Amino acid sequence: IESIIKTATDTVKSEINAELGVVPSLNAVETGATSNTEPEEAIQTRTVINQHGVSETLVENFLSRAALVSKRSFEYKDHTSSTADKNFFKWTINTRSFVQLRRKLELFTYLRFDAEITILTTVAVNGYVGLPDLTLQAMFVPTGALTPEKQDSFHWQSGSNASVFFKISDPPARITIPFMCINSAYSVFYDGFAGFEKNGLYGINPADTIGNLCVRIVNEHQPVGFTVTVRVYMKPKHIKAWAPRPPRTLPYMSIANANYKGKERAPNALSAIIGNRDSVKTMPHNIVN
Amino acid sequence: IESIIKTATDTVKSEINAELGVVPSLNAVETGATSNTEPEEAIQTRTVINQHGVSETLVENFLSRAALVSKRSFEYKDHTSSTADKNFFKWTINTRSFVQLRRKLELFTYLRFDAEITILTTVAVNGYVGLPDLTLQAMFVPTGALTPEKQDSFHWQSGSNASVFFKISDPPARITIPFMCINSAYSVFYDGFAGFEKNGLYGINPADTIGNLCVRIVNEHQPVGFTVTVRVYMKPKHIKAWAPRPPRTLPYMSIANANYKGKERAPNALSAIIGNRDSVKTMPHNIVN
Amino acid sequence: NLIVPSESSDTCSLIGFIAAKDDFSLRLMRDSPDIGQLDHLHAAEAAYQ
Amino acid sequence: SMMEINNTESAVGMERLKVDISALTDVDQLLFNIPLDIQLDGPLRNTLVGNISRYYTHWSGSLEMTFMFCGSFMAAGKLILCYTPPGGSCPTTRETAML
Amino acid sequence: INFYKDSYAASASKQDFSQDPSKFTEPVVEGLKAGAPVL
Amino acid sequence: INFYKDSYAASASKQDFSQDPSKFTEPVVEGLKAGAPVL
Amino acid sequence: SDRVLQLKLGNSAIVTQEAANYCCAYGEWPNYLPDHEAVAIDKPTQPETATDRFYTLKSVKWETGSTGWWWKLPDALNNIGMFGQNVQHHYLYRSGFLIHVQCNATKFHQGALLVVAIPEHQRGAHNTNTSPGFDDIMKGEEGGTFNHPYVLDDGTSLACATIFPHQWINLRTNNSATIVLPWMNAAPMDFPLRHNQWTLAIIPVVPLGTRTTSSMVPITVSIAPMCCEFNGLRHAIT
Amino acid sequence: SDRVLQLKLGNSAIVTQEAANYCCAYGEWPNYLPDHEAVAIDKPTQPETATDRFYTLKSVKWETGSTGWWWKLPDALNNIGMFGQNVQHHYLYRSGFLIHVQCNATKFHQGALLVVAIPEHQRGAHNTNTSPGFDDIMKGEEGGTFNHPYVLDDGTSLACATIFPHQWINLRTNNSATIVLPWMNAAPMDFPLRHNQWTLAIIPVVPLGTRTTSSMVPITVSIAPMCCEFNGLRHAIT
Ligand SMILES: CC(C)Oc1ccc(CNc2cccc3c(-c4ccc(C#N)nc4)ccnc23)cc1
Ligand SMILES: CC(C)Oc1ccc(CNc2cccc3c(-c4ccc(C#N)nc4)ccnc23)cc1
Repeated sequence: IESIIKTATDTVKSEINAELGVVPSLNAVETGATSNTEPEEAIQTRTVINQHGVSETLVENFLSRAALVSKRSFEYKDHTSSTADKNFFKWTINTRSFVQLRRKLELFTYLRFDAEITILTTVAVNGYVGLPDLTLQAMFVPTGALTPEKQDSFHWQSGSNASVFFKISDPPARITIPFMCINSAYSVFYDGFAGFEKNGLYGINPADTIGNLCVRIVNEHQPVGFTVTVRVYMKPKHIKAWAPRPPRTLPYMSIANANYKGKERAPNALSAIIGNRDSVKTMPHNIVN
Repeated sequence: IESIIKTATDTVKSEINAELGVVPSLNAVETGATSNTEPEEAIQTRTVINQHGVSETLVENFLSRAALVSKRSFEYKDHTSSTADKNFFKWTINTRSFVQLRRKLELFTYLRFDAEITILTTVAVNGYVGLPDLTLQAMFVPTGALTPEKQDSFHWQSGSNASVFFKISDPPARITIPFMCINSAYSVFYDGFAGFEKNGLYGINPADTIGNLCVRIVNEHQPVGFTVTVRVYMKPKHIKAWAPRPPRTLPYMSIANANYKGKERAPNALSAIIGNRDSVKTMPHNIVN
Repeated sequence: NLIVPSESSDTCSLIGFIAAKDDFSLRLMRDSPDIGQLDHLHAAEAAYQ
Repeated sequence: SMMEINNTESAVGMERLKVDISALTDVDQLLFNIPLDIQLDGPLRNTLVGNISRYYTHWSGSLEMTFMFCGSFMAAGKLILCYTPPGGSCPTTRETAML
Repeated sequence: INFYKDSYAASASKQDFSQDPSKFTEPVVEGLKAGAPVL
Repeated sequence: INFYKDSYAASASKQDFSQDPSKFTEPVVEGLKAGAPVL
Repeated sequence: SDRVLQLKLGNSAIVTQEAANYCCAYGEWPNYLPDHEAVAIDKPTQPETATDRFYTLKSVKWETGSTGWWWKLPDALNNIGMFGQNVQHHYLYRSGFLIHVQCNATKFHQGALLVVAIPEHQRGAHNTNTSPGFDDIMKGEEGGTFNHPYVLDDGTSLACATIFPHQWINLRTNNSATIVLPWMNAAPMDFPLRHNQWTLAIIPVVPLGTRTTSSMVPITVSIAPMCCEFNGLRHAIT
Repeated sequence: SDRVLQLKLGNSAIVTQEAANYCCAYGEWPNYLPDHEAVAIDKPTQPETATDRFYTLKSVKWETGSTGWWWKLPDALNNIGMFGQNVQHHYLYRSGFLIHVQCNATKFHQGALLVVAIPEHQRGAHNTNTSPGFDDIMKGEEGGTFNHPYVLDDGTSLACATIFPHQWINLRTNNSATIVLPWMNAAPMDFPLRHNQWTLAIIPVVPLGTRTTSSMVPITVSIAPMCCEFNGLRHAIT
């Protein structure tokens, strides 16, 4: 039954049991149900009024904290002779690059949420003059819009694209992107192929495509070079989640897929996820006095 | 009929049709009316309760986002020997210079709105010393007012002109200009001549003249030179729009006119706006498996 | 078949039109790829002179 | 608004806005097709629905195509216009398209 | 939030959901019918 | 505090205390009993 | 009483005398798409008993070395009977499934099968950066075999797969498993040739053992689509 | 007003601007089989819009020497679309038909087609004692041509064929004919591969004539099954 649960369940006192035909510790795992054996059935209990709150395990609280999704460093310099991110970069938006957020999200099959984005920028002098207070432009370039080819291309005039202009001395730039799947939920996993032909990508729902984040320095280059690093954080909010999954055990290999190899030896080897003990009779950290 | 529309229309279920004298898929384009054939008339439909909102295609939302209208770079230096924008510039206000805003606005014949203006300033050291925190003055100089001739001319004392003084380390300077046409709407297109004689300009309604934006650095020059770039953004708000138009296909040539040449070859050549396919029987991206 | 008499033109034309119906909806505004510029336009520099 | 269905070389200017139909001596022949990809540069792109929709990334809802016959009063004929939901190739024979 | 004295200073008015597409789709003096042929 | 016009701009919704773990722990068509053996 | 079950759908019936209840995934039951959730506006075909019936796949042999088996839905059924003909002629499909898995042996045999329905079972490849190809994923009626059932071929784990809708076949206890699957997708309908909603997985966590004379011990899979809808009638892709 | 007609069935529509009313055979309309007339007790499949739609056959050329054409129902449709797949998978079938026959020419052309639906059109052979063979009768989508339309290939007469449900196409007057056929059988259902309920016949009683430049003048046949039911699901005969 669906019910409102704010605290852990109370324990009732229980007596001795000796009833024929009543056998609450016996179960049948083959049904696929979990054991319904209560502690009051397994042992004699006392009454316990339980006050422990359950708010910290809410899916909202579990997922709605800001995580790094993108980090890029580029040279802020005169690029006339470079081969390179020439005072700007383009990022194809994804959540698979940083394993801590990736593993948390992949505990679920379908997710619906809005994304709070924070952009943190940092600058160092290339191998000192002090640090300049640069202006940056982040521009969202949706599917089928033209991405900028140059720091000063006219794409940056941004007539209809969302842009945010922000300083390095400011607090980190912050915006919310709405839930923008063409379905009612994002497909965290996708057992399918993106195209009507056979050559399309496995494992990525086309319905979930966000677009590109294009970031430039707005200033003309200075006489000396700098490295600029941009960090993007995403925080899910107003979250719905469906069909929880076995967590990732093996190290990730790629952002394109669930391909797996494991560590050379346990823990998280393909052959052994838990580290070995000497025998099933060995207690590894046994208390001895 | 004028009505309040917030969501797309619902679909009703439809049955088989076989009525003499009733022929809803036939039409007459020569009246100038668009086809009134409904889907329930053309095929058997199911009932669909349609929830899709129409708010993002509101003319307010379509136009009311900030677009670059003016960008100017000048040298901040000792100009005693220069030929040049000598620590200040004057801009004759127009919307025709940046094609993304220009094309959006030109989807309409008449527009009435207020303009939110944002001024973003950036500085680089000329070919490093760090970047100075300069004070700038933007002064609106209406029609028939005197424009400044020098960085320190007395015109800048601004007894009755609107001026805004702003720092480079500040957030971008922001003001609203009211809707200020001497008519009830701006003329986005004007099939006329500005003067009572024949030599006046074609294509610009005199009623729409805004004036000049004059921008100086307020500081005395430093011992070293800098480049300052000023970017002006305009956001229409409180918008009314009348008589939508065929969009611009050919690349713009000039800010003075609608003159057209096209690209050398399709797309958007004068002779061919859509790129060619091999025949009217060729399906260019045909699915083959 | 297209069937015509001798004094009609032997070849005839269709014009095709398209529109959205009132169930049509659009989402997620972007810059249109139908327009661009490489240089400044003519007389744009002159607005500063 | 008019589709540029005849987006072929040697159609010049206004000629790209009309499709010419001739009498045939073989039954049930294909006359033309129309690609429906509004994002790519096809007959639908330079239309009112086309040019406005390309400021946006997502779309939903029905499209109407209307064809005006511009032969003489004495011209007669019957055509079949077919929409094929996606999944396979564009049909090349009437017995396939009429499904 | 608007503490300015001029009402043109305000934020944008995104609530005008009135449409009349028939002035562009059906400017015919005799309105079209569904149950009858146009001409 | 939310002065933005779109409701998706809001702060997070941490008040949804509804649970139904039985859809994951007991998706059996005949519900289990305490006082009777499972099979 | 919870050990005997009859499932009747269309012209097909299954009886079992040794069930262990049955699973309704997430407590759901299959339903047709309601009007407040519909997208496609053409009137759907609903073939009922022509599609909503048990199809029995080719049986597989449970051997001492068996790693387990999988079949993807709708792919495994896309070429079978009137269900296959409707998927071939229609762009869009929606249905549930009733899955019945069958494996009898003697009272001197032992062994346990995990029978689990996995939503969006996006496979990984082993020890490569290249994503699984089309022919690795799309197997049809034959289905595939597990490469590494211990990570479910996806770098996760078998031990936690009981979070998905499942039963067991424990040869001591029961000879069949039943799982009822609702429609499980983020969209209300899908193109059946390029996305699989469900993977059936059968994994021998305890191997088959006996000391009587060996016999072939097959595992048999019967799947009935439930509440089939199809939209976007055209020619057959086929 | 009786000259313009739109017929809409499923995803298909036909408009005509030059009809001559339309015929409802014997004043009937197609209906599904009621319970008080049913024989077969399995629940029927009723595919609706997947089957109940216009199928357009290959057009035939009207020439000065043409004797006329015929198509048998259900045979001409037994291999077309989801109608054909259901007849192939089911022992029993029932439906009506809506038949639309199309033939335009110029105002300088003349000619008249008798368009007639003949129930139980059991053919004769000419000048032999041997009965017509299977390949003489079963023609599929192509249909056949008349050997002797003056006796309707059955030793009766063309002059009296107006007792059957018919219209005319008189090129002076109209360019299309429409006939709605009920279920017309002594049994409530039939096996569609061995009995044809209806023969469509198109006979040029007045030959095509003009003195303008000649063009090919095709005749086109579109047939929509109406209220399709199928019983006795099994494998496809096909
Ligand atoms: C430049 C400014 C004005 O616009 C911007 C700024 C930044 C961004 C970057 N956003 C984003 C970065 C990374 C992920 C997302 C997602 C997302 C997350 C998880 C899942 C799952 N499972 N699916 C989708 C949704 C929306 N956004 C995202 C986009 C637009
Ligand atoms: C220095 C401060 C205090 O004052 C300032 C600051 C900046 C400005 C620059 N404004 C402006 C720049 C560009 C355009 C406009 C328009 C306008 C837009 C579109 C159409 C059309 N179709 N028609 C008129 C109206 C008012 N303004 C404008 C003017 C005065």
